[PDB]
Amino acid sequence: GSIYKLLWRELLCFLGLFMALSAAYRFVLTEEQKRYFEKLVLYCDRYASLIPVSFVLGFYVTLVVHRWWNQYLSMPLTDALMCVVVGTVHGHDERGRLYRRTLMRYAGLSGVLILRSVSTAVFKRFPTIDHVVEAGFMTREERKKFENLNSSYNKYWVPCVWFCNLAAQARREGRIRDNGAFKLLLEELNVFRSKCGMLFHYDWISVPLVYTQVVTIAVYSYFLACLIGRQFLDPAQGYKDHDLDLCVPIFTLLQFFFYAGWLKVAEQLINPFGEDDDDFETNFLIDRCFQVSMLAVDEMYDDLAMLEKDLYWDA
Amino acid sequence: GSIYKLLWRELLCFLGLFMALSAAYRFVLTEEQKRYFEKLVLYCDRYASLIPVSFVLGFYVTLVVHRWWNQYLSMPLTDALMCVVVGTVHGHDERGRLYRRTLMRYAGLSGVLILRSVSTAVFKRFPTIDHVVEAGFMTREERKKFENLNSSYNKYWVPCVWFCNLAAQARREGRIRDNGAFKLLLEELNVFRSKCGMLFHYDWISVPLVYTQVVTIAVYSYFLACLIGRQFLDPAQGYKDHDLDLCVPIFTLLQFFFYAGWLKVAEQLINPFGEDDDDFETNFLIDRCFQVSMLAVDEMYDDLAMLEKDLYWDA
Amino acid sequence: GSIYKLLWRELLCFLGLFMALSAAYRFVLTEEQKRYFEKLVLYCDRYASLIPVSFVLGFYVTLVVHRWWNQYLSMPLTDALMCVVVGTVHGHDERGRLYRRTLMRYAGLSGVLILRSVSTAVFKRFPTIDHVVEAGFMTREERKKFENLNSSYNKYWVPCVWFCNLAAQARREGRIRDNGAFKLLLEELNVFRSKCGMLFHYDWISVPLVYTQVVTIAVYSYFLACLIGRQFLDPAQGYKDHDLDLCVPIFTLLQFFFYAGWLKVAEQLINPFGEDDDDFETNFLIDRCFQVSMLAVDEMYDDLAMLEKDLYWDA
Amino acid sequence: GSIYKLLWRELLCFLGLFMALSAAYRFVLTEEQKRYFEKLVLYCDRYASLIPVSFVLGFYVTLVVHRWWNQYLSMPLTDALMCVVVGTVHGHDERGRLYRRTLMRYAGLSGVLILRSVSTAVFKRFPTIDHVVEAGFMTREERKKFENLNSSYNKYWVPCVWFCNLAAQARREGRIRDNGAFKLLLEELNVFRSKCGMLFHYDWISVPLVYTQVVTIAVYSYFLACLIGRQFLDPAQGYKDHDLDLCVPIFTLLQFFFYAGWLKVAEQLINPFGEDDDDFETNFLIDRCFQVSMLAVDEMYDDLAMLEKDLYWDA
Amino acid sequence: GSIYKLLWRELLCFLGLFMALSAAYRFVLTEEQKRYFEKLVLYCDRYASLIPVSFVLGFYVTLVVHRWWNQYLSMPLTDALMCVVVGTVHGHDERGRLYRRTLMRYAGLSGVLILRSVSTAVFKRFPTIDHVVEAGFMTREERKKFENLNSSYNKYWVPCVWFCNLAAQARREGRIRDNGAFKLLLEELNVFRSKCGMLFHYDWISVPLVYTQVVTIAVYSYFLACLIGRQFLDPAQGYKDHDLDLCVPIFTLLQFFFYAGWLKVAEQLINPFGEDDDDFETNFLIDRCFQVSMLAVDEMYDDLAMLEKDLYWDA
Ligand SMILES: [Cl-]
Repeated sequence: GSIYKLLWRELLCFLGLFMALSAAYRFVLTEEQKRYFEKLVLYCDRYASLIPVSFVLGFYVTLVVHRWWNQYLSMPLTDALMCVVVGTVHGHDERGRLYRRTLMRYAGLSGVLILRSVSTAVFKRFPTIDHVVEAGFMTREERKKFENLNSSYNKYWVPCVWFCNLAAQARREGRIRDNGAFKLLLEELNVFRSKCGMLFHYDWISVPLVYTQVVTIAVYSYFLACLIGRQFLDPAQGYKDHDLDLCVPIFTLLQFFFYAGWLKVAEQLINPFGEDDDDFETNFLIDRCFQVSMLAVDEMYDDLAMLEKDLYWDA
Repeated sequence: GSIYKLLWRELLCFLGLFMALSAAYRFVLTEEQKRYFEKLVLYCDRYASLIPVSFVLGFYVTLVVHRWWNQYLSMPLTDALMCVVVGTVHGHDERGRLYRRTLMRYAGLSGVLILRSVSTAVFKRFPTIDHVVEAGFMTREERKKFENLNSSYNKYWVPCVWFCNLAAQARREGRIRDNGAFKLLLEELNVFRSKCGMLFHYDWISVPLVYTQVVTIAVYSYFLACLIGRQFLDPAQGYKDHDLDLCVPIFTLLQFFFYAGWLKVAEQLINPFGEDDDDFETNFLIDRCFQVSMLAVDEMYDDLAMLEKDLYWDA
Repeated sequence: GSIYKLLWRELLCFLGLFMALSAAYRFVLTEEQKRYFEKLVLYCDRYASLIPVSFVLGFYVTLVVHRWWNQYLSMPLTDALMCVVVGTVHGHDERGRLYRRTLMRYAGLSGVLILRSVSTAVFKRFPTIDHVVEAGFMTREERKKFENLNSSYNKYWVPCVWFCNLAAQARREGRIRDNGAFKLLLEELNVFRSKCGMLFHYDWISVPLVYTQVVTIAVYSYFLACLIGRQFLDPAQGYKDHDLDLCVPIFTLLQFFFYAGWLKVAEQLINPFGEDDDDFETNFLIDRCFQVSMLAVDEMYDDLAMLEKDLYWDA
Repeated sequence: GSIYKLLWRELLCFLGLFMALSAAYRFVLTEEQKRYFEKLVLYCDRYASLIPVSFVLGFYVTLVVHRWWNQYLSMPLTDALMCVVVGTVHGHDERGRLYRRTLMRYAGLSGVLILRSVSTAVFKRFPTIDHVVEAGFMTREERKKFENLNSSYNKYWVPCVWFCNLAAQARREGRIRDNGAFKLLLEELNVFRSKCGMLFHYDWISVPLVYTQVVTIAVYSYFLACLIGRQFLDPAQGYKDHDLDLCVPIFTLLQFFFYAGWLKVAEQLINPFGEDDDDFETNFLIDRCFQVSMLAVDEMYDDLAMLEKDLYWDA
Repeated sequence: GSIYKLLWRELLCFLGLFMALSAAYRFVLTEEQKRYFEKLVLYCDRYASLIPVSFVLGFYVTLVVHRWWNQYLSMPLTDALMCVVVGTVHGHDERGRLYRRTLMRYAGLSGVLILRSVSTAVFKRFPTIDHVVEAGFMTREERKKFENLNSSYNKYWVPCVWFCNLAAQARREGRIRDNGAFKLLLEELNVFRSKCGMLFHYDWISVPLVYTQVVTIAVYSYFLACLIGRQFLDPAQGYKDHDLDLCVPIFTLLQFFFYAGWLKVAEQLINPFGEDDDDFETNFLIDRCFQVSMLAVDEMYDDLAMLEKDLYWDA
């Protein structure tokens, strides 16, 4: 996830363009056109203004990393919902634990149906709905009701409607004994369902393409002025601030490390759900929230220790 | 949606103003006034300070793109409301499903009445209330009660009041069986109704016109210093840092690409509801939220699969 | 609301100070003190650093426009409250509609009592409480209970207490039939009452006076260096980068347009409730929210169309 | 509260250090060490870079004024709680109004116990708990239960626990008739109690001391380069851009006005609860919220005018 | 916690690299390679641009200190939960106070299980679950149910599920007499449980490693240009702006104090839960919230003073 694995495709390209026009400057650039080349090394360095290109990167990247962080906070986690389903949806019997496992499956299913439409790392795991059936998130007969819906949009909201038709059926049977308990379930669904709704909206509406193009112009307009205006010309010709020939442009690479590396921060955070190294481990999070929910609402329902005293009960 | 479709109206204008004063400088600008012109190429370049004009664009555009993003988050979506109406408003009969379809129509109607007053792409689809009647959002007799209201303001809030008079009538008939269920409906209306209220307020109160005018001065004060202070004068006259004649101002266009392109980000995001390419697809969102609501509260009400076991029921 | 109506009081002042010390420089400034004046045109231009003065304006104005926008979002609007009073407070009779009109009057009254203490445009409309009685927001006998309160603070919170004593009286008589309905009323009052509380606090605590004074020093320290360090001296004396005499300082006015215009953004947004052109139209908003509330809770209570089918009922 | 009362302790110090090394430069600095002094006026001015010191102040002060504003928004105000206690806690009798006055005293007491631990202006008013007893916020026998708690931490949360033991006792006696009314009281306590909890946390965790020290280095590293690199040396020695002797460094004080004044914004906002002029008037707010609460829940409980018609009842 | 304890490891290193190449420049650098060294002191100072390195630090550190502050606000505090458990969970008997102490132990336990996985200062206090048993947060038999859960993830959420199975058992026995009281408990758990969930997510997702590497390049690319381009060469050779020899680079250390000290702000705030001096005192907060919760829900339950009159009861 470091800078050396992203920049080396552009680093060997920058050495391949710099020293090719520097070594051939000594021999292939003849004296009738070497004089034509000395007029540019004080020209391209004149308009090479490195404050506004460092300015436009600063306000663009902090727009991205604020948007990249807000994409992470709206990750669909069922952890705030598994504490309500184990609290409210009751019953030790076969039907009672079948409600709690199904209700958390619908929340786990509707986090898969949105993450397979925004993450390439999840879509390579669930390419079709047959792979969501065989994983265990959707049953065989819920795939018939899913695919017989006349809708040409994304159908990630469908299990969040099956949640409400199931939580209202548990209320009618008395497995949600209270009435604020039933309101608490639908309150904590719409917080979860809005978290799936934000990830659809950060994917639908991106950072604007022209503002991505303006910063990409400015960095790649700088590296054309830097490519020519910081060339090592002949020392014996007696120019202003030019009587040396390092024959290796050692410092200007450190301004390619830093300017293009600043832009490469914004490149891999413009769509952080991909197969990068600093991506959100979404396939880790799908297997996590599906495992710990079926642990919490099924094998931890009303399984408590004895109410025994504390160590500090009278100390 | 790229930068080449917005800037070319100003790009051919900038070549038409630069080289017209550069080609006629050699011939039409005679020697008695060529000497008058050489006094300006070191003068307009002296006060051409490109750090503060790049400064004022940075803080202005990030005000816009934060306001442009906050305009998008307050888009009226009925998705958080269709999970409550299918959960609470009950009844399989003719009257029961007529409540759920009407209640989501009033939310869909009151998202149209505000988006046709803030979006030009929606107002070209619904120019009059007769086009909202014929689309299906308002019935023929709800248009009589709409137009017989003595109000000279925007009447987008009217279906959100019809929502409350209908949801309180469903409660009195027992189709909202609970009491926290009825409170949950009016709670999730005022979240939706405030989302319509924000879009009226981002439209009513804009980015201030003087702050739009300050940045427009600074960019167009720079391109008058750049138009004269970066002219290619004669090489044989022996000036400071001027003994070349490219005859094509190749780099200064790359500072017109980037400065005016930075401002053009703020131009098309100052009113993102128009007919641009990176606009919010509001006509897509109106047809989406009206279709998937009448799917969710009518054809998906209490239509569940059998409660069948998971694949991981004992694994 | 443009920049030409705010800056012209300082624009004629800047021409009156620039060319007065430029035209009298040629004639009134004699040669024994013309030599004393040439020592300053390369001195005041030396310390004329235009990056930090453009820096301090950038972080100060974006503090203001974020505070100016947050002042607007806390505007007291009764629109979120008129949907609850028409939903919960019932009764078609004389007493029942007298509850709904009074309850929305108290919310409309307590938005006037705070906006007449923060807006000069409202205080010129309601100079005394007799003008709030004659407008119709406070009755004749509620002015006796208002003025017989031993309190030396602002009494904007008084109608929000009359709201709670009335909404608890409607609950005791059964005109609020439910119990979550009564909780929903007091929940949506404290959201409204905190909106009146924020406007009292943005008015009580301002942008700090020293931080307003630091930016006002820096702009007016720049325009003393610009007033002298950018003077047009004699061309025939042979100075560095000075052999011209435009006799009209055309570009330096474009740095007065932009620096002082940037500060004038922060001047008219430091108290946006005044009588400016880009002010919040508070007198428009007071007449709006008082009209559409008495329309919504009185003439639209339980006045619905027939529940008739949609156009898409089986399509 | 202006800049002239904070900077004059450093302004007379800056004149006392500048002209002491300028007047003694002409006479006490002899010619063998005057030549040693001319090597520094072009050296200290060389590294005197005023863009990064203006940079580090910009991002540091806007961290402070955002934290200073967030300290103000978490001020403990009982105004959102006095509308619930007058609404829910009932009874016209002696015991009924003794509940409402005590419940708002506990909220008023627990705003004093935290503000006397974060404000020096309140701690000079309440130095001991005996001064909180004699002011009237804590009774004589609640001081016995307060001081007999084995706790070595701050005990500001103690009246917020007495609030819950009293509001649950009013519910058991039927003076809170409803059940959502009792939930609304404890909901609006934890909003108030978190407001007292934030002020303890802005006081406990400050702006980091190293980041306060970095900006203090940079400003006071600038004023050592400015103290020497902008000295007025002899005009007759013929240096670069130095042939004048104003004998009064008039412009460099305007860069001490602005750089040190920018830092002095962050000095008096790093702890805004002190005895400054732009402090939050906390002793005004303690006497305000204690007076208007005992007015609202005691002398305004169920004291309404007659329900009389509006001026616009049929117009 | 100051800057002198962090920078001295790099401060003695910077003197050890500067004057080693300055003292040996006079003697060890012979005249055939002293001429080779004079070509670099005007070269490394040429590309030493200190505005963009001060730029990239500004936007990076304010990302950190906003993330460092948001890490602090999501600290798990049981103070908002101890007011609900003393209010709702009733009973003076042995079983009744055993519910309140256990319910606040589970909140105190689930703040330890997450802080021992994000703080090194807590993990050195609780290295194993046997040290959480012996401290008193987990009983001997709750450690059997904890370690017999088939889960390979972090099990910090386990006591928040034991909270819901206990709060639903107290409701079934009538120790939570109401129904909104039971909803208020699970509402204020999910606020607390999300606070533990954020600290797991600020630890799981950090500031991106490439953006940490870009700023570390730019500072350490500056201090190679500063190490050579600001060397004190011989005065008698007659170079541009170089005829002095301080023999102690006094000002350039003040740009190492400030640039590296700015980065050291971001170094110790990138993981503020460690054993630093400005860390969050988490071991103070664990002992605080465990002590004051067992004080508030056990020894302060229904222990009130007599309802006695105020000092201002008729004044
Ligand atoms: Cl509720």
